[PDB]
Amino acid sequence: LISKIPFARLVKEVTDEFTTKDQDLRWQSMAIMALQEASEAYLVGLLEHTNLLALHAKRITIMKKDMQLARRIRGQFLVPRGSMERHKLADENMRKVWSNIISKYESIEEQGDLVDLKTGEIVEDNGHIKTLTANNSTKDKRTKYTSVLRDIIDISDEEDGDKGGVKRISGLIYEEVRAVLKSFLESVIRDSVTYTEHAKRKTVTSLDVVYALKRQGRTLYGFGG
Repeated sequence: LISKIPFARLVKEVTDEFTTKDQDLRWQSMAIMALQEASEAYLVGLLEHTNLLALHAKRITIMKKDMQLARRIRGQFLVPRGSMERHKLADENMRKVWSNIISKYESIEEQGDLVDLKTGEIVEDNGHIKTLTANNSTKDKRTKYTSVLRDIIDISDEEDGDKGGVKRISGLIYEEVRAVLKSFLESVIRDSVTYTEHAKRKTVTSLDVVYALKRQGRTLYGFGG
């Protein structure tokens, strides 16, 4: 209403798809930073492989080099199945990476709207039923098309570049990327309503993003030390 912002909508809207009570709740940019957390990690990974060369690849004959490198990574469209737990680590490092920056912002000073985030004395909601919706963010399909729209154009990623003729080159990696975004939110939000509620708060506590990501990486590490 105040201003357009597809990004915030991705997290805000998806989170709003849950309990109707959040039909008009504008939490602090903390939840927004969470969105960027998922993007920040993927951005580095994507940038690490794509490289400015992939962007201007067409212009640069290098269209066949760092490009094939990006193809040798995540090029395989396989779903988690314990194929290599030792490797799932590196992927977890990326998730933890975004968890670190969130640890720093974990002290954000509500510079915008004000809801029961940490103070627990403000509520910007219409009202509904008090329960753990946990509608699973995997339901993120309302307006997620905006994510790919700006996610790619922003990086102008050419990907494998030398498609060779596949064409279907694109859509595979971006699809899996969205997959992790769903599970990321799913675990985070479900934990948000659970932990945020136990915190006599019905909003988005940075503790959820930090604590949620913490337990996720812990289980993935296959340890509990």
